[PDB]
Amino acid sequence: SLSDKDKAAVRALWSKIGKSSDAIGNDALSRMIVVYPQTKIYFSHWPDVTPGSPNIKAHGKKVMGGIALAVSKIDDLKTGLMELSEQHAYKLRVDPSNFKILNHCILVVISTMFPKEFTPEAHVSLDKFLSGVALALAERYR
Amino acid sequence: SLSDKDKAAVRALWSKIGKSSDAIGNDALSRMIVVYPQTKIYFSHWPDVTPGSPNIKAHGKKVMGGIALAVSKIDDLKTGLMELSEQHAYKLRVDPSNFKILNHCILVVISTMFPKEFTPEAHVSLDKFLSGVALALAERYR
Amino acid sequence: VEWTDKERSIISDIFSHMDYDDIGPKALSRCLVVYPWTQRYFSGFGNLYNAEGIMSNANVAAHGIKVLHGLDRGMKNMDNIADAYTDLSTLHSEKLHVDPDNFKLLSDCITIVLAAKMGHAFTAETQGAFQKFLAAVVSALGKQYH
Amino acid sequence: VEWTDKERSIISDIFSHMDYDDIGPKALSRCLVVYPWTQRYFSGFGNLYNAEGIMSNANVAAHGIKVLHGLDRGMKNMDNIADAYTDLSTLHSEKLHVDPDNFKLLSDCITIVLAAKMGHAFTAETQGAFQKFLAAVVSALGKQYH
Ligand code: HEM
Ligand code: HEM
Ligand code: HEM
Ligand code: HEM
Repeated sequence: SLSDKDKAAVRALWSKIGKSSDAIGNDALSRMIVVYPQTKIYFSHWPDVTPGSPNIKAHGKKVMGGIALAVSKIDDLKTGLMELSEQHAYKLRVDPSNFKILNHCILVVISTMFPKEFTPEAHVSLDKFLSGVALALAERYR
Repeated sequence: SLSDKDKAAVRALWSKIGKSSDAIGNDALSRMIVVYPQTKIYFSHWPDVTPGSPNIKAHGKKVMGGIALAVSKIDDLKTGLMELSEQHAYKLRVDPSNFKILNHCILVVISTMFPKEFTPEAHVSLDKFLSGVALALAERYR
Repeated sequence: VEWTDKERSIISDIFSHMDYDDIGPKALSRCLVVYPWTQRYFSGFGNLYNAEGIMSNANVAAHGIKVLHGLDRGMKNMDNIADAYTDLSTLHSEKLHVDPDNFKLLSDCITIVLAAKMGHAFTAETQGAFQKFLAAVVSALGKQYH
Repeated sequence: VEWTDKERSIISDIFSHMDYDDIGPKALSRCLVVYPWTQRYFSGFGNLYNAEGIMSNANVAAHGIKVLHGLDRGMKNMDNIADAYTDLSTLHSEKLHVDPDNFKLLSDCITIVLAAKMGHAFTAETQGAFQKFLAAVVSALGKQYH
């Protein structure tokens, strides 16, 4: 679980980089789909499943909107993300194993974009956080 | 997280198989070490790291004692397993990635020993439970 | 992956004694209950689960028999696993859009259902060779995912 | 794993521009902080972390340089990755007793530290070829685990 140290760490980072959440999400989704092309099956209903395609760019804003909401609900992610979980679980049926793949891509993007901010210490707490995010998103699956 | 359905499912199964916890643990540890020999590094201080060796048999009782304790603390595993977590995290420094490997071996043993009891429904709740166990055991690691 | 003779014997031995008409259906039925998102690929068959929540559709379940016969091929020529499964890989990826992670989940179900049937004959070393075989097929099935 | 020419160029290009004396130490230092159980293998060097909690031991950190030079070998002959790392695999397993999962964790750290340095030149396709290479080395390092 996240310590008070972790939460502060994640709120302070987000406080600094949230301004770029649209680009972080565009970039993170593009990476997932290119580096882990098997995940494109969940997006195959889009006409352009290419990096920075208008569908990818748009959805990128939603994902990082969900990540902004997870920071906001960081003290109780299960409750906070319950609706997003139900979405991914019963409407979309996304294998929860994929959450850690996007999470890894989010870490890669943030490092490329905010190298001086994304310190070992920021990294360990964000990692723990993204892991809690995946766990809450898995809530409604079984 | 575990539903009231999951908890009942796990307490009823354990109620039925706990009598064999010593053999289940002996067998589960033996399987891990044979099927996943890289885990033997954490046990290399024992003179006999072989299936059903006296060290393996003895430790098997402790592991399943920890699993009996997790059933007993099923409503708050984080708190319940906190001491076991600290043990594995700071004293032994076991990569938490290994917890799901032993968990898989526990499921295999239970199936071999209690085939009619270990139904799809028992399996899904025990799986969720063992997953919560691993998560609580990871508590003190970072 | 290379194979020792003992592993080859173990795998051959497992499949010769395996009742595919039993193991197969049980394993897919179990995976649809333990990893429920997998029902996404069968959803169109309809009438999948019990009021009681069990995946009782024999038809869908019967796909587990085809999986096990799909395993025959790797088993028949274990030195050619990777090339053995290209058309199957192509099919699950390009036509079925199946998440490859689901291959791992079903394998796990197969191992446990097999475990229940063989009982104390499913030794640690048996589980070992059988997991190693499943792993190699899984990997080969995710190759045509592009 | 087979390699396209584009992947070969990408990996060669990454290593030619890489400052091992910078990347290497940062990546191991980061992994000891993000995956703290890895300090178990260096614990005997002593004086590992800062009051402030940073892994400031340059000596230990300098092992990250040896890792990166360990990567040179796979990079030099990408068609021979699996055989390329047998003595290294033997060493981390039989003498160092290193959990192989830790190879994955360090790789991830390497990728992110590299990511920070290359910035927008670390494209999706670059990350792709570089991850694929790391994966292949990782696998080869866990081969002598028996
Ligand atoms: C960090 C983890 C993730 C977050 C925060 C997240 C967030 C979101 C949000 C906010 C939506 C929109 C919900 C709505 O339509 O009301 C969404 C939809 C979606 N997500 Fe995720 N997601 C995550 C991971 C994933 C992963 C790993 C996949 C699959 C690889 C995935 C697949 C999808 C799909 C297919 C949709 C619907 C697209 C459409 O409507 O066309 N998500 N996600
Ligand atoms: C289901 C998950 C697990 C449970 C419930 C569990 C339980 C236990 C218990 C109750 C102890 C004794 C604590 C003490 O000495 O006071 C123990 C010790 C130990 N555990 Fe675990 N364990 C689990 C997973 C693992 C895994 C996956 C590994 C490594 C592969 C591991 C490695 C060890 C070691 C090396 C010891 C100490 C042995 C000794 O004292 O010689 N454990 N475990
Ligand atoms: C990893 C082991 C697997 C093997 C060896 C395998 C093998 C097969 C084979 C042999 C077929 C029939 C192709 C034909 O008609 O010639 C098939 C079809 C199919 N497979 Fe699998 N499969 C595997 C796993 C999965 C998984 C995990 C899923 C989804 C959760 C899946 C979904 C399907 C579907 C939806 C069909 C179409 C059959 C129909 O519509 O009647 N398979 N597979
Ligand atoms: C996966 C990528 C890795 C590569 C390519 C690699 C490579 C190397 C090399 C080249 C050496 C020096 C051998 C010599 O002296 O000839 C070494 C030593 C060592 N490695 Fe790694 N390594 C890797 C990961 C790890 C990890 C993940 C750990 C533990 C967390 C680790 C722990 C050690 C230790 C403790 C030494 C001994 C060095 C000393 O005591 O000075 N290695 N490794």
